[PDB]
Amino acid sequence: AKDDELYLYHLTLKKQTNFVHSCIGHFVD
Amino acid sequence: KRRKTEKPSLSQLKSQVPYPQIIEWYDCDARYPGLLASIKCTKNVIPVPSHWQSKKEYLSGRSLLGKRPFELPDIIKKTNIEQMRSTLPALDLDYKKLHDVFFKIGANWKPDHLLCFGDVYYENRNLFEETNWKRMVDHKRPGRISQELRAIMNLPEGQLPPWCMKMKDIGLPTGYPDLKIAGLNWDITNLKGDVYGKIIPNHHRNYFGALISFETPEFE
Amino acid sequence: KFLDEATVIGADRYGNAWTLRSPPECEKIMSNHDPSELSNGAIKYPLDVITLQQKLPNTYDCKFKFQLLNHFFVNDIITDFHILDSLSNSDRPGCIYMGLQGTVGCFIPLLSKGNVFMMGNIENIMAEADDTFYLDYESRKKNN
Amino acid sequence: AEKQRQLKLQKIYKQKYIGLGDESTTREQWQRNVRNDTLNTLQGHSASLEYVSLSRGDLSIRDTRIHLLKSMSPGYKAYLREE
Amino acid sequence: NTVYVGNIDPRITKEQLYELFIQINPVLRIKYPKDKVLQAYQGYAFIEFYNQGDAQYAIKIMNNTVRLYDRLIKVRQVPIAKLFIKNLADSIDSDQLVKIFNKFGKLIREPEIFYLSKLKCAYVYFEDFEKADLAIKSLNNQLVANNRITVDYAFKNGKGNAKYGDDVDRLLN
Amino acid sequence: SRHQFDLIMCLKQPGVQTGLLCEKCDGKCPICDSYVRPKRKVRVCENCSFGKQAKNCIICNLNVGVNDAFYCWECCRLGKDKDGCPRILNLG
RNA sequence: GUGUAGUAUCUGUUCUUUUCAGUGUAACAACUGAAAUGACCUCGAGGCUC
RNA sequence: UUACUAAGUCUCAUGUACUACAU
Repeated sequence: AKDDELYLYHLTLKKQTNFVHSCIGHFVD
Repeated sequence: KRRKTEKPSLSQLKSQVPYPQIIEWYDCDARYPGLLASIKCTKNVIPVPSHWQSKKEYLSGRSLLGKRPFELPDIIKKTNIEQMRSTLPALDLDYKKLHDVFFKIGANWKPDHLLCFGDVYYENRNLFEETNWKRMVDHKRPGRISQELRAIMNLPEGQLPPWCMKMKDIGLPTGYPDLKIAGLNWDITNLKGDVYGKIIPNHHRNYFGALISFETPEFE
Repeated sequence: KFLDEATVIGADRYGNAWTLRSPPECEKIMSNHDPSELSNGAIKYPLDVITLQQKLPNTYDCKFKFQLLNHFFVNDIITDFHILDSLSNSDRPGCIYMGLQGTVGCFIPLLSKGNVFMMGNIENIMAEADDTFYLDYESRKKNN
Repeated sequence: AEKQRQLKLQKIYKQKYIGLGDESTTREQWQRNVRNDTLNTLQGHSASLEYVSLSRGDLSIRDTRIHLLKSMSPGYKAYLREE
Repeated sequence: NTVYVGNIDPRITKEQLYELFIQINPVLRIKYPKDKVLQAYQGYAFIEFYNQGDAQYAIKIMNNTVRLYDRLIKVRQVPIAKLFIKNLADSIDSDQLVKIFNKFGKLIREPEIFYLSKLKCAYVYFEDFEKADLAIKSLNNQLVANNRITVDYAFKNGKGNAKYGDDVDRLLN
Repeated sequence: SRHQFDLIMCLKQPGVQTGLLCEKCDGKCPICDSYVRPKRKVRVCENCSFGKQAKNCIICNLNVGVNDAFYCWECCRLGKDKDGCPRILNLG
């Protein structure tokens, strides 16, 4: 018997835009 | 004392409950009965297994004496080690064979019984009889009679059951309106073997997940 | 939303993205029977279902249950699901969702198997990959 | 001995994780833990916090967050009543 | 709903009963006892259908039909006023009692004559608490067949309580 | 411990330090005493380190350990990894 | 093929002060305290009994 | 046509396993 078992592939096309945190440092040169 | 005698009646508690039949006499001494009725009677909660209040340590069962030791899942029983090693009162096997039994043969395989959301196993219960039951509701259908029960019934081949005559006067089964039986609503020449009739249905995908191919991992 | 007749998409206030499916025991009954006989009339239910009705009337009141089919957690709160028969002409129909905190993502049903077998193995790799680096970095410290 | 250790670990886990129902716990004590954890997660996830902000319609989101924080203590109901 | 079945050979098994009656109607449940004193079957079963329509149908078509192990299979479908009366005359027949209490109320059963102490007493079953109150009112401490009889409620302590009028009213309804 | 009952643990907020176990106890997940697929190195609070007692085996509390103790992958998922400072204060 | 200490588990057996009150119990159980003596009526029950 | 439940406690005996300990 065919197993239904839906196999879903999750992708984040556009990434979460509500910016909850920030920092002022100088990281890379 | 006063708190023990302060308790409301269980029927007074039933009215607060949307599903009153779950509440029981011992819920009267629930320290928070109005709350416990709401939780216990909430939609998807599964009531505590009732083997509590018994001192038998949950298994004294007489039925436990008569339980079978074990039975191999038939797919594993195909592997033939049953004959190679006698467990009841060396056998060289192939890696491809065993691996394929679990994967190639047994990928789609699943135990037949399992259990459901709220299934809880009480002491006296035995699943096996219910497994043969569910499987039997599957195989056996009206209009067909096995040769064993046919021999016990003493009904020879080609002859209709005795309830076909009383079914001629009384009429078809109220439960099976679509049932057909040879000689009456159904062609007697199609009478064959153990089947004297069959239900004729009057009713006459991919589920978004259709795999359209099945490929198991290969050992080699 | 609906992917199908027998399956449903849903999100949570708390960010779970799940999909449920009606059991084949129910699909056989509704495929083989008319709805008018459900409320009143004769519909023959296996012995277990009724025993679950008198045994557990609160949960089994609706006499069937959704077996969990897919479950997932996206930390956003999904606003809108849409099931697209094709995404830019692609064969596999996808379902794309926009979250409240904002996001758009998709669940692609994988055809065949070794698709999800290879994908599953790659995800298994990347899952503990940090631990594999830590055990290699540990062994090299044992040698040094 | 073993159960006796389970008592000490009951004291430690109760200390760290706050409310853990031991044997007898009043509905007032336990429901308070329920409310505190639910509010805790509503304000804890920036997601659900953003959600409650809009559905409630407050002018700013931190009003909803600090609202939940205040809503954790019981007297905050009477506090709103006194406004 | 549920039907009794009897005259069953212990060699008849559960699957055989199921396969038998599914031919008649759909079978919801089968209780087919298994003796804990003989470790087998005691030869009668109970088949619970999905309704009394299929139940009664199977009662009509199934009764005296199927022959299993040469033995025939059988199928069968599966609170009143009481007055104690003391010091009755020896010449008082039960039918005479029936005649005496019919005028007051309809009798659900026949009187019961018994002897206490020598002392002839009887229990009289009325269908109505109020008609029982009539036979009490008229017949209490009365002389019949030149003998003084006493009419009151029989013990259960005695009938005629407040809840008794309430529920007996309902059983009348 | 999982097996010996009277053994008492520490359960404080772990510090940066890593607990040591002796070669005799080597390979045990300090909670479940499992030998399989260890994951993260144990971390103990500073109160369990200080002087000589830091060198002791966090498991058997007696011998001086060279090796670091790791939690298994079953305890790392059960979260007992992060529960607190594992140590055995009483010898048992 | 033995002895010292000790344990568990069957089975057999049997029903401990009639009551009251408290603890206790999910309710039991169990535990803790005391004690009626006399008279009468109907079929071991019963008493707005004295 | 029989619509599916019994042992418990005590006492004094029998049945059978077992655990430290010594030749």
